[PDB]
Amino acid sequence: CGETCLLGTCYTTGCTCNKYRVCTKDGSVLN
Repeated sequence: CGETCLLGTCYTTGCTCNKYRVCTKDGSVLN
């Protein structure tokens, strides 16, 4: 879930915003 929280937060479910302002589901960017 290598999406970015450009809007502020991930719109994808289960994806969290990591310090790099990037969504992480499990921890892998390739998700």
